[PDB]
Amino acid sequence: STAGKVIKCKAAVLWEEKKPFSIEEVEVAPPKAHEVRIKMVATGICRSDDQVVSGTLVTPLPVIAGHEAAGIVESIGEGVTTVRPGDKVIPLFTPQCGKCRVCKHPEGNFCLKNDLSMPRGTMQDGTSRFTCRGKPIHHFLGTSTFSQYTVVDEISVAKIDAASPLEKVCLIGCGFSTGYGSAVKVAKVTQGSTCAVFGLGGVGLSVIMGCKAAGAARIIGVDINKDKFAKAKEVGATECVNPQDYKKPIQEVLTEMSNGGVDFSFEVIGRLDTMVTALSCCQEAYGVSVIVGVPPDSQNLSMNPMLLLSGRTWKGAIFGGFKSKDSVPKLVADFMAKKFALDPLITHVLPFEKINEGFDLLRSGESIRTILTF
Amino acid sequence: STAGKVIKCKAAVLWEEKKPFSIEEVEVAPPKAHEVRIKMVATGICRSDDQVVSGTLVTPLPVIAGHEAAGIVESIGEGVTTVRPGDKVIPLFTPQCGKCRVCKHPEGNFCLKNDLSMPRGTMQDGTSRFTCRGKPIHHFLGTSTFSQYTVVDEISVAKIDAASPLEKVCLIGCGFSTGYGSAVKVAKVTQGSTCAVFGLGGVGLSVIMGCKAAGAARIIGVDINKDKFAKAKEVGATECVNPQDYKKPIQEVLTEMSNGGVDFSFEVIGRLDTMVTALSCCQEAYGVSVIVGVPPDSQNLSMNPMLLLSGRTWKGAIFGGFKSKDSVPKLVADFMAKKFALDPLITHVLPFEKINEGFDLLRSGESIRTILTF
Ligand SMILES: NC(=O)c1ccc[n+]([C@@H]2O[C@H](COP(=O)([O-])OP(=O)([O-])OC[C@H]3O[C@@H](n4cnc5c(N)[nH+]cnc54)[C@H](O)[C@@H]3O)[C@@H](O)[C@H]2O)c1
Ligand SMILES: NC(=O)c1ccc[n+]([C@@H]2O[C@H](COP(=O)([O-])OP(=O)([O-])OC[C@H]3O[C@@H](n4cnc5c(N)[nH+]cnc54)[C@H](O)[C@@H]3O)[C@@H](O)[C@H]2O)c1
Ligand SMILES: [Zn+2]
Ligand SMILES: [Zn+2]
Ligand SMILES: [Zn+2]
Ligand SMILES: [Zn+2]
Repeated sequence: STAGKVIKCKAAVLWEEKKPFSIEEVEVAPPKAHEVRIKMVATGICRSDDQVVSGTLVTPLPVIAGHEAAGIVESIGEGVTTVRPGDKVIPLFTPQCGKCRVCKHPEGNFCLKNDLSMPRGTMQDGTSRFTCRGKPIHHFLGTSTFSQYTVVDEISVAKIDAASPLEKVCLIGCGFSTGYGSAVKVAKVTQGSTCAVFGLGGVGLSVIMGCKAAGAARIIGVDINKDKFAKAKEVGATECVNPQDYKKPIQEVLTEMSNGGVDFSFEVIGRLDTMVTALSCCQEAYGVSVIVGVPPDSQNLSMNPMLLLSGRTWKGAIFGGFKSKDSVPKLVADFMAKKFALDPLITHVLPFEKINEGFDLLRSGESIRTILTF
Repeated sequence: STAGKVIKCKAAVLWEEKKPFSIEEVEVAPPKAHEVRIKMVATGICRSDDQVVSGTLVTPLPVIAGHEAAGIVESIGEGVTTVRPGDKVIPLFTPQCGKCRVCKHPEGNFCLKNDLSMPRGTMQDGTSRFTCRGKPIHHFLGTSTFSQYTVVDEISVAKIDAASPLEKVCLIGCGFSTGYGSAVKVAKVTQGSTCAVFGLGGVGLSVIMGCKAAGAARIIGVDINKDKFAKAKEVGATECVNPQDYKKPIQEVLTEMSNGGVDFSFEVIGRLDTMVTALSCCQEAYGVSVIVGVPPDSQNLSMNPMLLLSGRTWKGAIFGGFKSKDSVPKLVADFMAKKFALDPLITHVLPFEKINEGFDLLRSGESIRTILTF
C-alpha cells in the first residue's frame, strides 16, 4: 500500500559537476499513465555515469544518475500492459517505443524517444518524479537507477525472468549488452578474423566476449593500464598491447601485427584520438571500425577522409545496436541458459551507501564493474 | 609491324600543375614481361584527371594522365596470358593482382598493387615506358590513357567483348562503374529507400542510375549548378535541390524533406564540407553515407563523432567497390545486353587533339563526360 502515494527513500543526488554524490532522502512521486515505479535491487557503475560527474557527458543537473540496473516493480500507472507489480525488470536507457521510424527499421535501435541526443533529464512528459530538499531533481536517460525507487516510462522498462539473479543481470542494462552487441550485431565479427579492442573496461571486456563468441582467431586488447591485461586474456584476448611501451603510434604497431591491418576494431574508451587510431588500424580496403566510447561533449575530431575512400567502414552504436525491450529479456534468458558469463565483469560489490567508494574504485583503475546493492 | 619496337606517337603531357595539356610526340617503349601495349580508341575526361592539373590529387609530374578509356591490344610482353593482340580492352586504374589479401577478400577491391595510395607514377617494376624531348614522363594510376599508345601491367587490363562500342564502354573504366557500384555494391541501396546524391556530374548521375536500379523510392540530387538538374531527373532523380536557394544548411533541409534523414547519402564532389553534410543528412540511427569524391591532398575534415555513435555508417570506396578485372568484362556484357545506359553520361565527343577544350567544358559546368576519340 505505497501504491498511489509519494515514497520517501534514499538516492545518490549529484548537485554539482566534479563533486561526490550526496546520499540523502528524496521524494518519489507515484507513476502517472504509462509509467512504472521500481524498487531497485542492484545497479552497476558504468564509466558513462562518471562522465556525467566529469561534465564530458552533459545532462541537466542536479540529477539522479545511474542507468545499468535491475529491480522489482512496486506499482504501475494507468494503461501499463507490459509489466505488473512484483515483476523483475531492467530499466532501458535506450527506450523502445515500437512506433517511430527507428523502432520499425530492421537495424535501428536508437529510438527517437531517447533522452541521450538532446538531454532534458525528464520523463517522456517533460516533468520530474523526484524532489530533494523541496527542489526538483532531473532524471538521467529516463532511468535514474542511483535511487532506492525510480519511475520510468513503460517504453523504458523490460520484464525479465522471475528467477533472474538481479545482482548479476543488471549488467545486461548497459555494459555487457553494449560490448557484446557491438561485436556480434554492429561489427558482425566473422569466424577467423583479427579484432583490436581499445579499452579493457567492463564494456571492452564484453566486446572481447562477443568477438570470441563470433569465432575471431586473434583479439588484440589495447590499454594504457597493463593491470587490465590478465582479465582481458581470461575472456578471450589472444594478446594485449600498451601504447606507452612503443616508440611508434599504436595504429602502425597494430597494422604490422595484423600483416596490413585488422578486420574489426572497436573504440571502447571515449577519446577522440583513439577513435581515429582505431579507424586507422583496420585494413584500408575492407576493415570495419566501431565507436562504442562516448566522446567528450561538443568536441570535433580531425581525420583524413582518404581512410574511408580506400574502403574502410566507420560506424558507431548505442547499447550494442540492440532493440532494447525486445533484446533484454532474451539476453537474460540466454544468461540463465549459460550462453555467456557476467561474473568476469564483476570485480567489486558494495552497498548502495558506498557509491562514492565505488566511483573511487573506477577512477583509480582498480575495478571493472562494481555492483551496488540496495 | 610495331611489335618489339619503340612507338613514336602523340600524347597529352602535363609538364606542371595549372597548365594546359601539351599535345606532342612521345616515345612509347615496347612491353616488358607481363606488360601490354594498347592502341587507345576513346578516353573520357574524369574530374579526377582535372584534380591532377589543380594539384589537389598529387601524383608525380610530368605525367601522362587519363584513366577512363578503351582501346585495342597492339602487343604483349612475355608471360601475358589474359589478353592477345587485337583484343578490345579497358585499362584498370585499380589493378586486380588476384594474390594479395585484398584481392582474396570477398568484399575487398583496393588491390595492394594500386598506385593511388602512395603514387609513384611508374609501371609495377618502378620504371616508365614514356619519354618526351629526352625526359622520362610518369604514368598515372598504371593507365595513362591520354596517349595514342600506352603500356600497362597485365593486372591493370581487362579483355572485353570484341563487338563492344569503345566510344561508349570507356566509361566502364571509371565514372559509370564507380557511381553505379557505389549505389548497388557499397551502399547496397534498398527498395523503397530515400537517397541523397551530392554532385550531379558523370559519377553522381551513375550513382542515381544505381539507386534507381536498386528500387529507391526517392532520389534527391544536390548540386550548386541547377543546369545539372534536368539530366539528373532523366536518369532517376525524383527531386533536385541547390543549397544556394536555402537560408538553412542543406543537411537540415534534407533531414526535413526525408522526415528525419535519408536512408543513403553519397558525396560525389570531393569537398571536405559536403562529406560532413552528406554524413549528417543520413538518418542518425540507421543511415549510411558513402564518400565517392576524391578529397583535396593532405587536408583533414572536422566532425562530431556523435554523428556515428547514434548508429550511422560512414564508408568510402574506389571504383564502386568492384574487383576491377572480374567486374569490367561483366559490366560491358551487361551494357551489350541493355541492362544500363551510358549515352546519358556523354554530352560531348571530341577528337583527342581537343583535350584542353574538353577540360574547359568540364571546368565551366557545361559537360558531363566528354569522350576523346583517337
Ligand atoms: N555506446 C554505448 O552505448 C555505451 C555504453 C556503455 C559505455 N559507453 C562508453 O564506453 C566507454 C567505456 O566504458 P567502460 O568500459 O565502463 O569504461 P572503463 O572501465 O573506464 O574502461 C575504459 C578503459 O580505457 C582505458 N583507457 C583510457 N585511456 C586510454 C588510452 N588513451 N588508450 C588506451 N586505453 C585507454 C582505461 O585504462 C580503461 O581500462 C566509456 O566512454 C563509456 O562512456 C558507451
Ligand atoms: N572514388 C572513385 O573511384 C572516384 C572515381 C571517379 C571519380 N571520383 C571523384 O568523384 C568526384 C566527381 O567526379 P565527376 O562526376 O567526374 O565530377 P564533376 O563532373 O565535376 O561533378 C561534380 C559535381 O559537383 C558539383 N559541385 C561542386 N561543388 C559543389 C558543392 N559545393 N555543392 C554541391 N555540388 C557541388 C558540381 O557542380 C558538379 O556537377 C571527383 O572528386 C572525382 O575525383 C572518384
Ligand atoms: Zn553505460
Ligand atoms: Zn521508437
Ligand atoms: Zn575517374
Ligand atoms: Zn591484389
